[PDB]
Amino acid sequence: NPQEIHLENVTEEFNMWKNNMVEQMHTDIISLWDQSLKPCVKLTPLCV
Amino acid sequence: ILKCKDKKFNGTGPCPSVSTVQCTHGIKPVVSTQLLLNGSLAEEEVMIR
Amino acid sequence: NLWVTVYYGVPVWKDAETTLFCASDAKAYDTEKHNVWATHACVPTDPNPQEIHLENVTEEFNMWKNNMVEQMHTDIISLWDQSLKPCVKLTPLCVTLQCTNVTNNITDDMRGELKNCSFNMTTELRDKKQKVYSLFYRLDVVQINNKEYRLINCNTSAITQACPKVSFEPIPIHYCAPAGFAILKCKDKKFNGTGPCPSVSTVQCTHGIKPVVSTQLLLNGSLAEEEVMIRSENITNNAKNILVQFNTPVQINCTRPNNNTRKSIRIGPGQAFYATGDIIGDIRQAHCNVSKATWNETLGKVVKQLRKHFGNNTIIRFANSSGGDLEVTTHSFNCGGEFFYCNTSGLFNSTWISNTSVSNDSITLPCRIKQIINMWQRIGQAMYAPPIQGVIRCVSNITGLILTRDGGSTNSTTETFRPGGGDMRDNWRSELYKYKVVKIEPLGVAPTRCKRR
Amino acid sequence: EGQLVQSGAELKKPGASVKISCKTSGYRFNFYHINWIRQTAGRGPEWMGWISPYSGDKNLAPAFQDRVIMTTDTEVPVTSFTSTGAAYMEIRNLKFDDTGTYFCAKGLLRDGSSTWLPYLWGQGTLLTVSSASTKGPSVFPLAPSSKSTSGGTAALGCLVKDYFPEPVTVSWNSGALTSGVHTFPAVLQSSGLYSLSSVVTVPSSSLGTQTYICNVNHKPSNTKVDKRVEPKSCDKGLEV
Amino acid sequence: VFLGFLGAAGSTMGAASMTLTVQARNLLSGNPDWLPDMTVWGIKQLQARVLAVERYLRDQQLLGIWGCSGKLICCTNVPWNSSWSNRNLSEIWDNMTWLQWDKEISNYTQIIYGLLEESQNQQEKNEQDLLALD
Amino acid sequence: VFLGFLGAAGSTMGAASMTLTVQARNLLSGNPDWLPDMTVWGIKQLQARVLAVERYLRDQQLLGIWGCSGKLICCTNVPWNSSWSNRNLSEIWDNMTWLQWDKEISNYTQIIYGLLEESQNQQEKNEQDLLALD
Ligand SMILES: *[C@@H]1O[C@H](CO)[C@@H](O[C@@H]2O[C@H](CO)[C@@H](O[C@@H]3O[C@H](CO[C@H]4O[C@H](CO)[C@@H](O)[C@H](O)[C@@H]4O)[C@@H](O)[C@H](O[C@H]4O[C@H](CO)[C@@H](O)[C@H](O)[C@@H]4O)[C@@H]3O)[C@H](O)[C@H]2NC(C)=O)[C@H](O)[C@H]1NC(C)=O
Ligand SMILES: *[C@@H]1O[C@H](CO)[C@@H](O[C@@H]2O[C@H](CO)[C@@H](O)[C@H](O)[C@H]2NC(C)=O)[C@H](O)[C@H]1NC(C)=O
Ligand SMILES: *[C@@H]1O[C@H](CO)[C@@H](O)[C@H](O)[C@H]1NC(C)=O
Ligand SMILES: *[C@@H]1O[C@H](CO)[C@@H](O)[C@H](O)[C@H]1NC(C)=O
Ligand SMILES: *[C@@H]1O[C@H](CO)[C@@H](O)[C@H](O)[C@H]1NC(C)=O
Ligand SMILES: *[C@@H]1O[C@H](CO)[C@@H](O)[C@H](O)[C@H]1NC(C)=O
Ligand SMILES: *[C@@H]1O[C@H](CO)[C@@H](O)[C@H](O)[C@H]1NC(C)=O
Ligand SMILES: *[C@@H]1O[C@H](CO)[C@@H](O)[C@H](O)[C@H]1NC(C)=O
Ligand SMILES: *[C@@H]1O[C@H](CO)[C@@H](O)[C@H](O)[C@H]1NC(C)=O
Ligand SMILES: *[C@@H]1O[C@H](CO)[C@@H](O)[C@H](O)[C@H]1NC(C)=O
Ligand SMILES: *[C@@H]1O[C@H](CO)[C@@H](O)[C@H](O)[C@H]1NC(C)=O
Ligand SMILES: *[C@@H]1O[C@H](CO)[C@@H](O)[C@H](O)[C@H]1NC(C)=O
Ligand SMILES: *[C@@H]1O[C@H](CO)[C@@H](O)[C@H](O)[C@H]1NC(C)=O
Ligand SMILES: *[C@@H]1O[C@H](CO)[C@@H](O)[C@H](O)[C@H]1NC(C)=O
Ligand SMILES: *[C@@H]1O[C@H](CO)[C@@H](O)[C@H](O)[C@H]1NC(C)=O
Ligand SMILES: *[C@@H]1O[C@H](CO)[C@@H](O)[C@H](O)[C@H]1NC(C)=O
Repeated sequence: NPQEIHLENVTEEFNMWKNNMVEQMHTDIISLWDQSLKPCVKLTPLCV
Repeated sequence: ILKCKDKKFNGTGPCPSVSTVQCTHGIKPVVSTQLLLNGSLAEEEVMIR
Repeated sequence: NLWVTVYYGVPVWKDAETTLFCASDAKAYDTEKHNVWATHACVPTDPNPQEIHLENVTEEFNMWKNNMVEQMHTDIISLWDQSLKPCVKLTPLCVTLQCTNVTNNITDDMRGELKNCSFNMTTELRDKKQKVYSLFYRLDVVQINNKEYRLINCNTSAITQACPKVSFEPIPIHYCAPAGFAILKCKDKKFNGTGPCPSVSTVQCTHGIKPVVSTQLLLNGSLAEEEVMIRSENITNNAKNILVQFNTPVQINCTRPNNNTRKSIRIGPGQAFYATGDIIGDIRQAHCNVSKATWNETLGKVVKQLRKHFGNNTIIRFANSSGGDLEVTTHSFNCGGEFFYCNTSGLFNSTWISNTSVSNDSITLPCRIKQIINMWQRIGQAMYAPPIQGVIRCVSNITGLILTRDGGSTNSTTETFRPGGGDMRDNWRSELYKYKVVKIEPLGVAPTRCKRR
Repeated sequence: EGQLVQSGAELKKPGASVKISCKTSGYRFNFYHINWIRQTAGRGPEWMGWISPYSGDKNLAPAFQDRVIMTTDTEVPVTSFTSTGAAYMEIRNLKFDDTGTYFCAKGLLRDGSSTWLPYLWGQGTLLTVSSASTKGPSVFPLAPSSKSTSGGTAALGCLVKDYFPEPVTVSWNSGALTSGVHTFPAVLQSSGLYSLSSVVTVPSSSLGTQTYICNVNHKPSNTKVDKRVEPKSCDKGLEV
Repeated sequence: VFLGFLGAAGSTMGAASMTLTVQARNLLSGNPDWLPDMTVWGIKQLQARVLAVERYLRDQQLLGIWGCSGKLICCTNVPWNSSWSNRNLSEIWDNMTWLQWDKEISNYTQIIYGLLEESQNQQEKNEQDLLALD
Repeated sequence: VFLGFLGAAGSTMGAASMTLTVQARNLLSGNPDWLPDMTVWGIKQLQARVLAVERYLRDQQLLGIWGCSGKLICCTNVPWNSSWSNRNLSEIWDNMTWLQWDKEISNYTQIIYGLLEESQNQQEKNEQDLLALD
């Protein structure tokens, strides 16, 4: 059950362009690409 | 994690309808340019951020 | 009448060994050299070093059984290994190189040893291969038997190129104490190294130490206090090294005068090899200058501290190295990226009377240059130093010495202190001699008059 | 820092209706009740009723249960702690006893025994229930007068005369003069006329360096009169 | 007098008791921020500051199993034994350091923990349970 | 009224005091199960939930060095200073949030910790030791 709790009488200043979650997700996607392609087949002898 | 809830949101400013969670809502990691695919729909109005 | 009572937070420490931290010096963001020595992981320095002198506290230190030196040694080794892991490997370079002496052997009485080598290397593609040239320098085989040659580095271990983006400039790295532990720092001017420090302070983070890999001569080290220090684990034993710390720094200026250039030849789909290009202009050997007056004064000041251990009104001598490894017999260090191996045969030719010794504005020391190093204790890897584009001139403070005494029945005669080295840990004991790691045990018991319930 | 502003002055007839606004700022509009209280010279002040912008709960006086209707908009959050709401009030069945100054105010606390109590009051809004007509004013200048012969102070002003509807505000040199500005209250004629005056104490040496223009702004009649007081005096104590 | 962290290491035990919070507050939080993600070098210092809190929690378990529990000064009901440091009062608290004290107690220190963990709560709790019903 | 986690963030401090256990129970255990053994991605979140418990233990040390120790509501003996928020009672607990409260105290908040750690147990404990012998 996603604990989604609305907070009455609460107004909070958001700023999406200075957010740090986007940087976290970007670094995570980059490391995902890198750790997914690490143990696969290299094709360096194909450069012929 | 504070999640804004009002339909129209400027992106930068005070959210009047705030909720709290630990886990967010499902996001699909899609690598796309010029066009966003399989994204979250806006609320009643097209948003220009 | 009196009952046991516990007290939590009492000043009680016990000597132990645990993992330490490391400092980022806080100027790491403004260097922007991508990766220096420990700029990788260390944390920024606290705004105020908490240096608290502990009155009435005398603590027994022993620098030769210290564990911080082992920690710093393993950290430097892992630093080398993790810095050279993702760089360009040069295993296809182990080929046959038809080389030639340089075109300028003017007056063959003087030496000129740079080999204009050319060889068939692999290119961008795998189908074709291209012939390149210009490896140069003295380190090479004599071939099996334009003369053929190959790399003795290949005769030993694999080769990898140092990343051109990183730097070897030593950033001030001072170890820090974690939670629960502390670092006791001695404070008196003269310290035997082994014994009770009467003036002790405590810290978490130490004072800035520059990781310098050097032999025979300590560079950019910490000055002594008012007196030259002669430390040794056992002065009677000849095999144990003799560390010397200076009061006044000895100026040294080293120069690679070859206004050099580089060539970026592409090898493999992503890699790119940096080769030493042709020498534009005249050529002459790299060297190091030391002011003769300062060196004379330094020797005349060190001999009097040595006489305290080996007799008043006696003579001591020191010649050049004995023989063995190139890294042990020669003052080896790094500068700008190039690795200088200079011969200190021109500094140690001295015998000392009880009052004097037995112009010349400066003393110059020849110095050869090496790019491929097998200094790694892992004899499975070696590093290729990328060429430096331009002239190289680096100044430094000489602060220490590593000496070895000639054994035998030399009591009635004189003693000899030939230069030496080898063990990297001796380079660190000149900086961590005043530091000891202790763990806090704050649970104490004592009897007082009180009752519960 | 709640700086609330009410509506403007309006004139109506008996048996008709009128609507008064109550715009807020500087505080959370939904965090406090909004009170409404009148002040009539016939029965003194009387609490009309409060309302809750959050829960939508109103509470009127049993005498105002039929004729008073209070509404509120939704707050417009400016910052995380500031919002700009609005509270309107419509009153119908206008009688002669409903003439006076009306007020809206902010509730006291958000919890406790005295939550709705009026703390921050608005500037007020005067209403006159009359079957008469809206008549513009007649603005005259005033001759300068001596106030202290040894000191040298003049007194010049403007005269607003014979206007039936709501009173009038007057500025000096487009509001550039506030020192010495002293405004007199209105009159009540037998026919129901209102008329007042205003004056300012100027230096007697300030006759060739400064210019004094009074600006009359009658809003219910939507008129403005800009008069220039002549610096030529006529009081024998002021020419010196 | 404060004299900072460990300032009273060579002072008397009585004067050293005046700075318990000073030695207590600087042992638990020597916080290093490990936001940079560096592979093989983080595990060593992480093991270090994890064994630190493990030792801290061992000390806290020892200070909880006893009748004492407040992280402060505290009194017990176990009598002091004349065999342990045959000394009078004021001789200890005015001419002795905590180092030399623990050194002299180290010969008999191991049984004191047992006398504090068993002769107290293994009987004090049981007496508390059988004397709280009335 | 509960209103769940952080439900009374915009309510009064008195109403917010009715939900202390709610905000306390959900901050310490946001337990992720890290049974899968994935190399470089585990160290980041492990450092995260280790710094979490480090901050938690810093707060617990601060709440232990004071005369207060129960993880609940608690009273002290340090008098409130009229310079700090010149307000009367019921004005704070019935028209103010904890956010704005800490905002107004942030100017004078740093010395209150010192007045609670030194003016209390550095003297309250010593008085306890010198008043428990009779
Ligand atoms: C978000 O913010 C808004 C605005 O600040 C809050 O709304 C206020 O809420 C408080 C209580 O939480 C209100 O204070 C109360 O008003 C009640 C009104 O009463 C009754 O009668 C009417 C009929 O006329 C009914 O419709 C209504 O339901 C009530 O039954 C009072 O009854 C309350 O009194 C209580 O407290 C006193 C203490 O002395 C006791 O003696 C009483 O017996 C009783 O228990 C109380 O005075 C306030 O009016 C609301 N509006 C405001 C301030 O404008 C939200 O509560 C808030 N929400 C959250 C989650 O924070
Ligand atoms: C090493 O280099 C420095 C700087 O180039 C030399 O210092 C200079 O010495 C000369 C001669 O004494 C002076 O005229 C200059 O003013 C000095 N410059 C500075 C910046 O100090 C130093 O003498 C050199 N040492 C050796 C042994 O060659
Ligand atoms: C949204 O935020 C920006 C921030 O610069 C502001 O200029 C703008 O007025 C806000 N509102 C809208 C509707 O864009
Ligand atoms: C030329 O090269 C040969 C290679 O065997 C070397 O022996 C010789 O000394 C060189 N002569 C020079 C550098 O003058
Ligand atoms: C190079 O070295 C050789 C010796 O091998 C010598 O005869 C010759 O003079 C030197 N110089 C040139 C330019 O060949
Ligand atoms: C080295 O040899 C190459 C030929 O492979 C030549 O082009 C180059 O000029 C030579 N350099 C020197 C310094 O003799
Ligand atoms: C220093 O320590 C050594 C340890 O063997 C001792 O022999 C010596 O007497 C001490 N003092 C000096 C001045 O060397
Ligand atoms: C080094 O050589 C290059 C190329 O001839 C020249 O431009 C540069 O000026 C030289 N270095 C110095 C310090 O003059
Ligand atoms: C030391 O000097 C001698 C000459 O005095 C020289 O033959 C020798 O090569 C030099 N180096 C070593 C390591 O002996
Ligand atoms: C070094 O000092 C000695 C002793 O005074 C002196 O004889 C010798 O000439 C000096 N060497 C120099 C000045 O080069
Ligand atoms: C020592 O410090 C100098 C700063 O003048 C620097 O140039 C040099 O690279 C450092 N290291 C060595 C080994 O000289
Ligand atoms: C050498 O020592 C002097 C004396 O303090 C100092 O000013 C200078 O910066 C030092 N240089 C290096 C490279 O350590
Ligand atoms: C709450 O209301 C009282 C009285 O209306 C006021 O004095 C106080 O400043 C208010 N609280 C805040 C935080 O503004
Ligand atoms: C003191 O210890 C000895 C041996 O440990 C024991 O025999 C004796 O009973 C103890 N006395 C007290 C009072 O604890
Ligand atoms: C302190 O002094 C007393 C009397 O002078 C002596 O009996 C005692 O042993 C001393 N303390 C230590 C630890 O020596
Ligand atoms: C309140 O604080 C001020 C300054 O911080 C201080 O001078 C005064 O003595 C304090 N009063 C009380 C009662 O704490």
